[PDB]
Amino acid sequence: MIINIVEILIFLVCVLFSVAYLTVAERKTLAYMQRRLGPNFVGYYGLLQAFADAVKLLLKEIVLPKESNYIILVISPLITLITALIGWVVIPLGPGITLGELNLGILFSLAIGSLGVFGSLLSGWSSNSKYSLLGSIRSTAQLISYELILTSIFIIIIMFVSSLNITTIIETQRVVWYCIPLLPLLLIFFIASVAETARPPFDLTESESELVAGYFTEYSGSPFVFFFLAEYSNIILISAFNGYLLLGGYLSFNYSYLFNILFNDYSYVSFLFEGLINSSAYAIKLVFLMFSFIWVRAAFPRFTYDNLINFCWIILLPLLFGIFLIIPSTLYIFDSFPTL
Amino acid sequence: CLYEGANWFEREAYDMYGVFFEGHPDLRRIMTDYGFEGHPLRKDFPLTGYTEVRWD
Amino acid sequence: MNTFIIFIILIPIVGFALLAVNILLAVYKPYNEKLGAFECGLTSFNQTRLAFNAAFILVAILFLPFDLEISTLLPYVMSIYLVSNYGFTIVLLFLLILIIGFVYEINTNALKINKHNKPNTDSLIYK
Amino acid sequence: PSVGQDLPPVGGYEPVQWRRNLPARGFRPLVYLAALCGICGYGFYRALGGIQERRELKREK
Amino acid sequence: AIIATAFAETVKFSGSKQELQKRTLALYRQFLRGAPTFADLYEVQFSIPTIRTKIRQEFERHRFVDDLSIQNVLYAKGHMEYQECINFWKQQAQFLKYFPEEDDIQGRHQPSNFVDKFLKNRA
Amino acid sequence: ARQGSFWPVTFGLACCAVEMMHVSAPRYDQDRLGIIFRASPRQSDIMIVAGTLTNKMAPVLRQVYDQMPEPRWVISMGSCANGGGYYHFSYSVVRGCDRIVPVDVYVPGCPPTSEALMYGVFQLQRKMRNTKITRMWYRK
Amino acid sequence: RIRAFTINFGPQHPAAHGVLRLILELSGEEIIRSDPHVGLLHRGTEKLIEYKTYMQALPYFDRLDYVSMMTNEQVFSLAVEKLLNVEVPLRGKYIRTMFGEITRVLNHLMSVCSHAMDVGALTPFLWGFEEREKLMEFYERVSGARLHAAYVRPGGVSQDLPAGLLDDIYMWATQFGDRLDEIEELLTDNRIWKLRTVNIGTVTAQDALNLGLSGPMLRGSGIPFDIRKNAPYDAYDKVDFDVPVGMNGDCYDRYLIRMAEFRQSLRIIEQCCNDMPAGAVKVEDFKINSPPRNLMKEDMEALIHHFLLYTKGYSVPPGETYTAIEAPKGEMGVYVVSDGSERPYKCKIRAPGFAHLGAFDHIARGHFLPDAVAIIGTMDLVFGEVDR
Amino acid sequence: RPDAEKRIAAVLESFDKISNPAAITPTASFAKDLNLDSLDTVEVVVAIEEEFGIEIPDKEADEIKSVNQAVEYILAQ
Amino acid sequence: NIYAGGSAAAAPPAGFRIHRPATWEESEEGALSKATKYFLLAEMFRGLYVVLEQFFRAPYTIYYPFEKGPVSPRFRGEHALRRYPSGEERCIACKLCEAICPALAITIDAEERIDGSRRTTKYDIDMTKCIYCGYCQESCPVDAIVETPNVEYATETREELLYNKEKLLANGDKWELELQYALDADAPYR
Ligand SMILES: CCCCCCCCCCCCCCCCCC(=O)OC[C@H](COP(=O)(O)OCCN)OC(=O)CCCCCCCCCCCCCCCCC
Ligand SMILES: CCCCCCCCCCCC(=O)OC[C@H](COP(=O)(O)OCC[N+](C)(C)C)OC(=O)CCCCCCCCCCC
Ligand SMILES: CCCCCCCCCCCC(=O)OC[C@H](COP(=O)(O)OCC[N+](C)(C)C)OC(=O)CCCCCCCCCCC
Ligand code: SF4
Ligand code: SF4
Ligand code: SF4
Repeated sequence: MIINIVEILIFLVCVLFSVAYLTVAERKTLAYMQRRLGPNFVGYYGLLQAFADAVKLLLKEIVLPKESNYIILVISPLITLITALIGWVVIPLGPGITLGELNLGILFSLAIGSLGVFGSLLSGWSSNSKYSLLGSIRSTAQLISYELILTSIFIIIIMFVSSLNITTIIETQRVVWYCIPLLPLLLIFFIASVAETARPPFDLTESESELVAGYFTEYSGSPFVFFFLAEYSNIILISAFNGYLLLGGYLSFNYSYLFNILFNDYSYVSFLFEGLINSSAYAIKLVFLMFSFIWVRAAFPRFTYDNLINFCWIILLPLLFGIFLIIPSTLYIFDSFPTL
Repeated sequence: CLYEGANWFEREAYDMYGVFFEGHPDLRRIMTDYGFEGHPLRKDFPLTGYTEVRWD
Repeated sequence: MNTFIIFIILIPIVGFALLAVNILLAVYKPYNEKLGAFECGLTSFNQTRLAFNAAFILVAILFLPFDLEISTLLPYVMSIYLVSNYGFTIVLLFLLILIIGFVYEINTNALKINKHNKPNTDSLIYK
Repeated sequence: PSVGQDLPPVGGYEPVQWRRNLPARGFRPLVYLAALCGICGYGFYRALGGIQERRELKREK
Repeated sequence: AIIATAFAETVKFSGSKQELQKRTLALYRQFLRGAPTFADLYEVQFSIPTIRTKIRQEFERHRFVDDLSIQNVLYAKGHMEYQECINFWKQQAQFLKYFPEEDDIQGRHQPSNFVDKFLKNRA
Repeated sequence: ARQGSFWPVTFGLACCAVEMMHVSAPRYDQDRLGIIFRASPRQSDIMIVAGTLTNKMAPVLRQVYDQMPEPRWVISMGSCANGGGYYHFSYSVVRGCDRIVPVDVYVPGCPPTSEALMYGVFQLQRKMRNTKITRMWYRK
Repeated sequence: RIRAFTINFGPQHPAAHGVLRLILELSGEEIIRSDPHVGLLHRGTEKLIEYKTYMQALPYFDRLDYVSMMTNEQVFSLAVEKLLNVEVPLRGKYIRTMFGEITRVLNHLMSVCSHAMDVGALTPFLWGFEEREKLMEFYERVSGARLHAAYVRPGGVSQDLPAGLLDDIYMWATQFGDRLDEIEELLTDNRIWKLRTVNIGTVTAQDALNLGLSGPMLRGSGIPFDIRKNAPYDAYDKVDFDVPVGMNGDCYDRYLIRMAEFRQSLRIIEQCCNDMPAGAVKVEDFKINSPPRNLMKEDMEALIHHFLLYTKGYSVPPGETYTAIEAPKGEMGVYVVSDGSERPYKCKIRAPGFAHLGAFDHIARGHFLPDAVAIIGTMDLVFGEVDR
Repeated sequence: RPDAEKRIAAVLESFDKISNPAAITPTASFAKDLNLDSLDTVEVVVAIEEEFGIEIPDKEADEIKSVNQAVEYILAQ
Repeated sequence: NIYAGGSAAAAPPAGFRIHRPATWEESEEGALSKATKYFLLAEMFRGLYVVLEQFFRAPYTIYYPFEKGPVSPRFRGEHALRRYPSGEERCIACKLCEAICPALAITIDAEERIDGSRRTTKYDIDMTKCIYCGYCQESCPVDAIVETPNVEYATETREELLYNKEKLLANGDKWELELQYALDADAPYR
């Protein structure tokens, strides 16, 4: 009882910090892409900037305008917050290191990413304006339209494992990663990942819509800190999904020979050293991936909604139907179906 | 009617000068205040004008 | 007591606590010109109902029959070894029956919105 | 008279670059596609070999 | 600017007085129908008949004008003021230019005779 | 916390707005101070009146200022924004936003140098050092 | 009955360039009727020029169109030169050719990068504003202040160059030639930047004339016309360059001709750094601009002239002129009526962006709502122009 | 209908410049019988159509001179 | 020849006719070569690699209260009334700075003092309607008022931003060592 509450404390406090410093690291690298320094006036080298934002942001007042339902206005940050945060269970930081190991962890990871659409759409009706409602329409339609191909990429990957467990996928992956046979799948899963959060390659709401600040324009204080946390938790969460089913989850190399040199016996320093290597490999996958998100933010203009829907439904999805047909046929031609 | 681009100009020459252009769709004021009484670029209108603005 | 359910109980208490520290610690102090929705520093009348395009509603009506297939392909992907050579052909036929309805959709250009910005096609015939 | 002004050099300056400097870089696209198909097909080799090995392991268990 | 604004009218000058009388008649009807829209639109404190009597009084100002040409410029200015008021381009601070004396009593000591004007030398 | 994060609404409208976009430039950075333009007054701490104020915009400037949450300041950038400026004797101008919004720091300069605008920001942050929000409630 | 929902792009909007209220009536996403409002920046600068002398009226021009100062200075100075019947010296012509082109480089730099932000590219904004800082240093050397410089005067030029600037504008040009190839890489052959700007804002060549459109928007649409080649002034005849003129009237050919006027402007700067002569920088006589402070402290005549050109001013012969030059925004001119007194009887700027924003609803019918914003960035609305 | 003409007269009663509210006969001319002005006619016709919720065009508004013509008009709905 | 009327030697240039746009079949690229660039996003990756190159270079930012940017001596900031060597006020009340000021910021009253010398009783600048044109510095024959390159004097009230004679004499006191450096390099060019 003491041991499960200290593990969930330490995983909480490791993830809730790492979503705060993501935004600091984002302003840093976006600054150096644009040939300027990031923040360096808040900590010794600019660190705990996000804590300055957060402590001030909790001190701003909450205004609830006259056209709004005040409950819905404050409950959509809570449900978007928890939905962007409940999905952090099922990721493994090593073999069978989750916060709940269940036999079907992809179906959970895929049902929570389905629950995240509501806090966009529902937030459109709170402070009902006809210039706000239609922007929420465009956002929600984009959000579901790219969730389709997200779910489809998943099911194409589970064609190779035939197990909804996640550490089973990563143990299956030890022979070869799934990015290196399925290279176009990495590119289209990356762009569907950029779409599913509404990053500013694929954004229209925050910048172009009739609101100057997206669907969440009229806010202040706690309803803004919860959305802000939820977007970057969504960043590192879809980064985690890419990290386990397409790149290696915790796998870097074999490291049996290095152990047979170093160690003599199973001991707690050996499990500690192995845990550091496994979570280091997972972390460097996930950090290269958040750098790719920030890197594609820097270089590009944005999309018309027509360009966006024509992109998803007319270009990527027929190609995906060809992928549905070609990959079980390749597992068919050679005598290799995956066993439970 | 001849020129598609003239009308804004005509309408600018309305608001500063009060000159009329008969046969003009959308003749009204431009680049002054909405409730502005007067025609500014005109020798009887004083420089600083007639009114001023504060927050009561 | 696994450590799975501490989490699903424990995220909300963190969120309720941050919402509570905002409600307790910030001032409230509103009035009428502070209230009111934002559009670019200008109030206006909102129209009671506005029109929309058929493709806007058609994206999310059409979304669900593709979503229901993607969850229908999910029973197969777990049993893919057992139905060797046979459930393969059945899933082929299922996907092909879907793909021809999809090519109906892409041939009709149902999700495309046209532009009424026509460049005056008709030339100048005189007299 | 005009003393103490800034004047150009007596030989003039060297010519600057005002043409577009956009040289075509990269391999031919058929090289990238051939490399793509090679990287993919070697990946399919290792993946389907691992699937068959895992099937024999399931037989043993 | 091919197409014009919604409640626009191409400005046109009438050589007869009775056509101008018909047009000012139609224009009073257009102001008078739109007064509930103005009271809703500018969020004013008072009642709709005060807007309607303001509209009547502003036509009572210019009744005995003789010159048809001056009646014509006066009509065109009035239709422009209508087009600004009905489209909601004017704001509530310029809509309430029209009501300077209703909103607040300016204070004590209103000078009426010569003596009260003299003690403050017209202020 | 009120200093190290410092969010203005980008009200700047004329000559002095480009000079603000030199505070966004890579020579005089504002990200390195913590400054970012949340371009909605519902989230900005402060406002910058950077440019003129005509009589057609004075209710609009107030309606933008009315909205911002209650710990709010405003700095007045330029000489057209404090006391009319170059256009002081004009029929359609407000003689400074002092008439409309209650302003805390005046930054003078007709194009007030990006050096000087940043110095006005440092002066406002010094005013935030001695705000004493919690010592005040003890009734010092 | 197509009932249209009405919106504004009001003032507090990032893509509205600050001051632009834009009533748009849309049906779904297509715009069926547009209506720009303007006057939120209007200050009556033109009523104020009539109460100031010409030398005091000189800053009213770089206050408006505040992105490109020296060109606004130049149009009023050339109109007054035409009225005054005086000839500026040779060095004063080559020096206002050169500072009329780093003003052009700075204008296209601000314009292209602000457009690329309004669409969504973030990095050219900062790279271009860096190059703008490298040029504002040159303005700070030449005049006093950076953003507003009263350097180009009706007699000619304010004062001489500083001692070592000519070796410096070369050192900048050598690297700027590469600093602008780099901004060209992630926009010109971006498929996103292409698709977002292909048939947007299409202007037919016969409609570009009825609307009064000029500069990059008239040369977007096929017609080969620019004032510095057609009716040349200020020693642009002596300097060799070419002109880019698009073929389709879209926003992409309005983009591609801006990208090449950088090239042609850098060519101007090099050819004027090499061929700069010596001599006087202001006009010959002290009845229209002031003597040097060496001379007026020694000379009784020149002290009289100095004390009179500032209390009273010089007097202009009675007449009327419209002088038009090519700002980087397009054709900008000024119509000034001279009383014969020392105050102008009447001034009037023709803002180039006034006719462009006035031609908005002719073009922006039937386009979507995102494509009503990339069309703002091509007509280059700085709003010191449009209202004043 | 009978009640509707009473409603027309009850609207027409609530004005001024009528020193005889008992002078509202079914053939009352606005200008002649009631002493109404050039503006008062289209004041009262708009006040009549406000009572019902109908809207009237210009050629059916300029012609109304008597309460007889308003009660003849009433059945547009 | 002779030209028609409606006709100059501005004929169309040799080659003003376009060439017809190429069809798909008259193109040098193969379908496979073109569509490899299509599905493998070629020029997008090129523009990506540009800003990746920019990640690895030197930024431009200077740290403002510790490092100041460029200064030429011609630069203008707040105002200062200088003094002669051996301390005399230099302002002979000639009203030339008042007569030229394009925004009417200067106001001066002048009286003959006890010595019989012409001096200003009141000198004043409104810094809220000053526009920094430097005409007031160009106009003065004694060179009594100048522009110091100080821009760091931002205030919190308007009353503080109205500079009488005493604030400007204290500025021309304070900055005199610096205005020496400015007018040693400017005064030939004036
Ligand atoms: C012989 C075998 C068969 C060979 C073919 C192989 C098939 C499998 C390959 C699949 C890979 C697909 C990758 C996605 C392709 C997207 C296609 C595309 O570029 O979009 C085209 C679209 C324009 O559409 P269209 O109308 O046709 O244009 C005609 C112009 N007249 O233009 C657009 O929509 C805009 C482009 C949007 C692209 C999204 C960019 C966002 C993020 C880029 C991710 C970069 C990743 C970097 C990550 C780190 C890298 C280290
Ligand atoms: C840290 C590991 C990063 C690996 C790079 C990412 C995956 C590979 C992507 C393929 C792009 C490529 O490398 O193509 C190679 C080409 C250069 O060939 P060429 O000069 O055009 O001659 C071709 C002439 N033909 C056609 C006749 C044969 O492009 C480049 O080098 C441009 C710089 C990209 C550098 C990327 C880092 C890799 C070092 C390469 C140094 C030559
Ligand atoms: C349209 C698809 C056409 C494919 C044509 C390729 C023929 C190449 C011949 C090599 C076969 C071989 O020799 O490799 C055999 C391998 C390894 O098996 P093993 O364990 O070593 O055999 C031991 C036999 N036991 C188990 C009984 C002891 O198995 C494979 O499955 C790999 C096949 C190559 C991958 C081809 C994928 C093509 C890309 C498809 C993109 C969707
Ligand atoms: S303060 Fe100066 S630069 Fe700024 S808008 Fe006004 S006149 Fe222009
Ligand atoms: S400062 Fe100069 S111009 Fe002004 S009154 Fe004194 S001497 Fe005259
Ligand atoms: S700098 Fe210009 S505005 Fe200021 S006092 Fe001198 S002349 Fe007047």
